[PDB]
Amino acid sequence: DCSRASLTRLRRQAYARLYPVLLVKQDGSTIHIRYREPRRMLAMP
Amino acid sequence: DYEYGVLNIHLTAYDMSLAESYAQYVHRLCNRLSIKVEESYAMPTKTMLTTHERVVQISGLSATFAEIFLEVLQSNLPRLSVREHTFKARPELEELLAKLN
Amino acid sequence: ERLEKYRSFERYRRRAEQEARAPHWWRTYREHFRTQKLLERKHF
Amino acid sequence: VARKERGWATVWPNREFWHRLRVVKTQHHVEAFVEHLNGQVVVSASTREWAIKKHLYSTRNVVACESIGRVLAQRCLEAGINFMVYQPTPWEASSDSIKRLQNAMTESGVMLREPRRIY
Amino acid sequence: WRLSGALCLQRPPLITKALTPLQEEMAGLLQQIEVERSLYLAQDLEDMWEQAFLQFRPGARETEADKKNDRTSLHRKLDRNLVLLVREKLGDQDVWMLPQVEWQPGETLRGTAERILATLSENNMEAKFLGNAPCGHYKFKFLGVKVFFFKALLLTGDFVQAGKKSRHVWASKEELGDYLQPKYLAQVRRFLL
Amino acid sequence: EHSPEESERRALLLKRWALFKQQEHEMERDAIRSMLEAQQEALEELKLESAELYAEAIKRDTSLFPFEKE
RNA sequence: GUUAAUGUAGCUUAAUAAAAGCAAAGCACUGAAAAUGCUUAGAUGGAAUUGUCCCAUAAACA
Repeated sequence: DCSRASLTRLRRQAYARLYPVLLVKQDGSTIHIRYREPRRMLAMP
Repeated sequence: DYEYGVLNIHLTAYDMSLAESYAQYVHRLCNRLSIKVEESYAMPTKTMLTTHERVVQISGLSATFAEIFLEVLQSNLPRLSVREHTFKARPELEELLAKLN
Repeated sequence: ERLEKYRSFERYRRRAEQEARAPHWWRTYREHFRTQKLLERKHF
Repeated sequence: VARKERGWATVWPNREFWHRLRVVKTQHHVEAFVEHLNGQVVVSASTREWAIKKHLYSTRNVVACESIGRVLAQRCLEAGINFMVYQPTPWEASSDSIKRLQNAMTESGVMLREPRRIY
Repeated sequence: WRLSGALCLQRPPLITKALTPLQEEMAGLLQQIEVERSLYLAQDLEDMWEQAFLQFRPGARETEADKKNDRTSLHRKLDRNLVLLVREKLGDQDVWMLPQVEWQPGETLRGTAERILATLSENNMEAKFLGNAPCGHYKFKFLGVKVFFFKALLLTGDFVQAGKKSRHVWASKEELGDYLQPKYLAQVRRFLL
Repeated sequence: EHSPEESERRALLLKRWALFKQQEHEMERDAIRSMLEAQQEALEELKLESAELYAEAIKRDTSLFPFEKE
């Protein structure tokens, strides 16, 4: 089950707010990540 | 009849938490499966953005156990890697002295 | 090696307490010194 | 003037007690037993008993530990045993449920420290 | 005694299935606490980035709806794994079977499994064999034939000649079971997931 | 500071997640048992047919690893 | 129908004087794991008596 480990909470000792963005891959696949800045999407070249 | 060597697993992911969260998760599965884990090391950030990589040590494996284990690892993944591997304390040496004396 | 090792003191304490009650050949300190009702319970 | 075991210096728990109140937390049930030096349980309170569990929502709970403490105290008070020695382990002492159960004994009048033997 | 070897081809799902509502609420909970433990026109740039995601074609989570009846096509399923299943026609009995090719004692089981792909798959896509132990042996007699059911996972999916005249169907678990009518074949699903 | 109702709502969804996860653990544990039993059953099947083949098969492949799969 | 299986909850030859113990899960925690605290889940589909029938189920024969 891929979602078994995907869903987790940040247990790090303090951190800056991370905003959700998608790293769009060249094959059309997408992956959710938490990024420091309030961006929306990222593109892999 | 030959037995597998100790194979380290390098888990590199975009998010430090996700890499570690998978690294701890596999250890839990490893412990349930009776897989010995010597250490869970973390590598430095790949400064250029950065990436986070964690080593999960695995020791002991069998032909049938290998087949099922890696299949489970593939499904469990939400970048996998499998590779063969490459200060003692006072009580440890004291026993060591007697053997060689 | 194969046998598990106690990770908590309590489980060993239960094992230790159980052994004390159990008889041993060597001298030890101790030697010297209906159905329908059950269904009703499930409903409750 | 009754005797107490004054030895077992190297072994814990200490045997210096006329009565010892041992509370055992199982996977699903928590039970409290008062036993004499011989080890016979004079008075026993267990959540597994039908009457308590019918009136008790969840066999294992902090309040369940509180409830059994009060129930055991009443059994102890009616029995006539008012003083016992309880020696929880450091983590067991830290447990809130044991603290809550101990609080029930204090408010119920049960004392967890027995007096020293008089010569 | 006739010698026959079967290869149980396996393909991993490309994309994960959607999260259940109980998973979604937990995702909200971890996000909500994530903000709690966090330490502190951009919208126009954000709008430019979000639309850039839309213009680029994304990989569909499930291609079954689009493919529907494209069983011969390699990527029958994206949510779940695929098992290659190829009709084997014989005079004594003609039944839908798993990819099968003869096996010789001199050739090791893995080598036999490789020949099955080299003799039937005949396509760029590559599979890897983990354990030399077989995953199943099932014998059907009429003449007695024993079939060795090896297993294979797909490294790559560069299928060649998607529309082979040969009746090759990729079925995850359910469509596979229906085809495997004989109980010997039906039991082949014991190790299949 | 979160209100008691807010904690109640978060606690409520926590119960649902815990209940499902335990169900998954039983299902996942049973799945491994079925996977292992089938694989172990497959081991015994060819042993009856021909044990000699296994002597070579049971030996591990040194060249199998390092092997990385996503 | 013949052979053969399978029938307290992952495990137990726990139990017929009272349906138990253990394993297992999650959360808090922070190196990891474990521990600790807070919590979660379940069965006799079953009659024998010790410390085989039985019907059901599902297989080779059929």
